[PDB]
Amino acid sequence: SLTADQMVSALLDAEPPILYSEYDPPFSEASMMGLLTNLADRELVHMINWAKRVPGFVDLTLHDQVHLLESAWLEILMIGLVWRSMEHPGKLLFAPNLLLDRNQGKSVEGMVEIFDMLLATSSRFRMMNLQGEEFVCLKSIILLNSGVYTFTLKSLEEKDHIHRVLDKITDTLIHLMAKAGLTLQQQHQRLAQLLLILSHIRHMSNKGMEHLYSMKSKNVVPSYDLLLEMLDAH
Amino acid sequence: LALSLTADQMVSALLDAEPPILYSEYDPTRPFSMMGLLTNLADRELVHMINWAKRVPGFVDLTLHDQVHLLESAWLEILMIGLVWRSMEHPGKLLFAPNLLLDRNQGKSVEGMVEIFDMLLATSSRFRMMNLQGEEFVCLKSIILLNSGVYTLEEKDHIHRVLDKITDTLIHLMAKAGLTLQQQHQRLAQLLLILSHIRHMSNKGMEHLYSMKSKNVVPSYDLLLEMLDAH
Ligand SMILES: CC1=C(c2ccc(O)cc2)[C@H](c2ccc(OCCN3CC[C@@H](C)C3)cc2)Oc2cc(O)ccc21
Ligand SMILES: CC1=C(c2ccc(O)cc2)[C@H](c2ccc(OCCN3CC[C@@H](C)C3)cc2)Oc2cc(O)ccc21
Repeated sequence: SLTADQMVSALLDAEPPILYSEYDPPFSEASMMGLLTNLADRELVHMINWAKRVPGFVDLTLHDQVHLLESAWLEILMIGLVWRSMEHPGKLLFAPNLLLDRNQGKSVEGMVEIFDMLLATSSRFRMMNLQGEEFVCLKSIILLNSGVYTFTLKSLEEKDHIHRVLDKITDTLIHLMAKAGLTLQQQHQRLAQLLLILSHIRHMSNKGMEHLYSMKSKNVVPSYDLLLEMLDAH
Repeated sequence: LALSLTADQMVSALLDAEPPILYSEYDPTRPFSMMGLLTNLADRELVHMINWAKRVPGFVDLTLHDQVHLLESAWLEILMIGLVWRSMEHPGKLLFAPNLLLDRNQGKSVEGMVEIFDMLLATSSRFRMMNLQGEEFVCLKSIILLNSGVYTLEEKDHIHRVLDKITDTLIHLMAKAGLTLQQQHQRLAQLLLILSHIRHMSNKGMEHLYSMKSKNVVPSYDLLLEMLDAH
C-alpha cells in the first residue's frame, strides 16, 4: 500500500551502519581472512535487522524469511561492499580502516579472482553513476528474489506476495528515474541495466561460496537455526 | 549498421535466426547412459548455437576474440534457457529432445542431477505462468549472450548499445501486446530477474558437471573459434 516515495524512504531509513575493523597502532597478509570473517559475521547481524524493515518481508512466514536470507546473504554482503567501494577506484572498502587492493587479495589462494569480479562491479556502478536510492532498491530486490525460485498453499500465497512487493520496487525504481529527468526510453534502458547487474552479483555469490567452502573452515553459511534465532525474536 | 534496425526488424531478425530442435542419438528399438545421451545432445546443440549467435544483430561487429569470450561465458545459460523454453508446454518434464522427455524421477538416476532438474522445471513453470511469448524468449536469449561475459571501452560500449536496443525491443513487444506503461516495466523487470536465476542454474550446473570428472566441460577457445568459421 506504500507509494514509491514511501518505499524509498522506508528503505533508506532501514540502511545498516558501516562497521569498522579492529584498531591497534601493522596489517598482515596472514591475518586478512580472519579480519574479513569477523566483519562479515558482524554485518550479518545488522543484515537481519535490515531485512525485517524491508516492506513486506515480515509478512512472510519465519520459515520463508530464513530461506530468503539463506539464499541471499552473500549477495547482500557483496552488493553492500561494492556500494561502499564505488568511490575508491581499484580498492575494496571492507571497512573504512580496511581498504584492500588486488595485490593484497593474492595472499589468499583463489581470492584475487573474486576480488576482480567485485572490483569490476564497483567500476560498473561508477560508470552508471548509481544513486543511493537505486542501490537500496536493488538490495531489497536481491533479498526477495534470490530464493523465490527454490522454495504450499501457504507457499503459493507467499510467492504471490513476494511478486507484488517486487513489482512495487520496480515502480519505485521507475519513479526515481522519472524524477531524475530521464525519458521513458532512458528509464526502461536503465531499469534493464540495473537488473542485469543482479545476474553478475548472483554469479559472484556462487563463485564466492565455492571459494569459502574450499578454505576448509568450521562453517561457511549461516545455519537455518542461526538465521531463525536472529530472525525469530521474542 | 546493425543498430539502425527498428524494433520490428530486430524481432523478425531474431525469430529467423532461431536454431533447430535436434533429436537424441539412440536406437528407439533398443533398451533404454543418460549423461551420455545428454552430453551428445549438448555438444550438437552448441554448434547450432554458434550459428545463431552470428545472426544476433551486433554480435559479429565484435572482434572474434570477444565473440568467443561471450560464448565461453554464456553457452550453458543459453542451453538451459532453450531447454526450459521447449519444456514449457510439458509440466513436470524436461524436453531435452522430442524423443527424450525426462521427468525428475529419471533425473535421480544420476547423482547430483535431480537438484538441477528441479531448478529447470521451476523455471519452465515460471515461464508457463508468465505466458512467455516466443518474441520475448528470443530477446532474453540474446541478452544472455551479450550480458553474461561483459564483466571480463569501444567493445563494451557497443555491447551496451545492443543490449539497450533489445530492451527497447522488449518494451515495444509489450506495448504492442496492449500492456500499460506500468505493466510494461513490471514485466520487463520480471523477465530480467529470471535471468539471474538462469545464471544461478548455470553456476550450479557447472559445479555439477565438473564434479562428474568427465573428459572436459567447457568448449575450448579453439573449438568455439573454429565453429565461428572466420572469414
Ligand atoms: C565479499 C566479502 C568476502 C568474501 C566473499 C567470498 C569470497 O570467496 C572471499 C571473500 C569476505 C568474507 C569472509 C568470510 C565470509 O563468511 C564467513 C562465514 N560466516 C558467514 C556467516 C557466518 C555464519 C559464518 C563471508 C565473506 O569478507 C567480506 C566481509 C564483509 O563485511 C562483506 C563482504 C565480504
Ligand atoms: C541443461 C542440460 C544439461 C545439464 C546441465 C548441467 C547439469 O548439472 C546437468 C545436466 C545436459 C548437459 C550434459 C553435458 C553438458 O556439457 C558436456 C560438455 N560439453 C559441452 C560443450 C562441449 C565442448 C563439452 C552440458 C549439458 O544436457 C543438456 C542437453 C541440451 O541439449 C541442453 C541442455 C542440457
